[PDB]
Amino acid sequence: GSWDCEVCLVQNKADSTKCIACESAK
Amino acid sequence: QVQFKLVLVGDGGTGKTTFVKRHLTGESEKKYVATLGVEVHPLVFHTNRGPIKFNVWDTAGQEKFGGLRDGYYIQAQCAIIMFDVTSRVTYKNVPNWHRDLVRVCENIPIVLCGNKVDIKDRKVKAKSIVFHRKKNLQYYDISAKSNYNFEKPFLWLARKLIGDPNLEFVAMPALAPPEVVMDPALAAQYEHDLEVAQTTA
Ligand SMILES: Nc1nc2c(ncn2[C@@H]2O[C@H](COP(=O)(O)OP(=O)(O)O)[C@@H](O)[C@H]2O)c(=O)[nH]1
Ligand SMILES: [Mg+2]
Ligand SMILES: [Zn+2]
Repeated sequence: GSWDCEVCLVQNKADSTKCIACESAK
Repeated sequence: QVQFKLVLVGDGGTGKTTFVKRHLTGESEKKYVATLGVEVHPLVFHTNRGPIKFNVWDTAGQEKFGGLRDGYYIQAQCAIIMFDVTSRVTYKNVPNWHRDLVRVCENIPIVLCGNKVDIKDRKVKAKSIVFHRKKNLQYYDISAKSNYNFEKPFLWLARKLIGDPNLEFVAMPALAPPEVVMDPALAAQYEHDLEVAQTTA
């Protein structure tokens, strides 16, 4: 499912492979 | 866990970093985001309905050279726009910050903060602070260096986001001790001046 970025803490979709904000990988 | 991305914007030198760093755990547990050159401070506040965490995005000074990148703003759920009550140009630029913000974020709750009110020779006074009224925003005087009104913007935002007008903070977060004294009389006067200004015009 959705995943919280461990770099910037933004909530991302399941589809998202990288953070919509900071580009960090899942 | 309830958490919200909060973007903190305003002209360089207005006291954004000084403001966010008052929150001691927020500073000890901050996370650097190398790609955007941002530090995210997780600021927990304890409310009558449990903890709320504001993940505050503070720049690394890039605002001095132009607008912030889309990635800075993205997924923001709330914001504080800061200006310096000693620098009129910082207030003149508030509408610009608001524009750049709403361009990316739309709907979100926003508090306007006039910082550095501990400084006697104040230039931007209550009667001149109008932008919030024009745009349905909440305004607070603050002084990052003295912790004056530190919790106010967060509490207003929490009430708005949670949809509970009776939300309270059970206690203040642990803050760095005041580096300057905010004269209680001065604070009283400024609070009155804002009241008078609010009922005016
Ligand atoms: N007197 C006073 N000075 C402040 C306050 N907040 C910040 N400053 C000073 O303003 C300057 C810029 O602060 P800074 O946090 O770096 O502002 P930023 O560029 O917006 O992040 C520094 O010299 C701070 O010490 C305040 O509440 N009162
Ligand atoms: Mg800064
Ligand atoms: Zn991220």
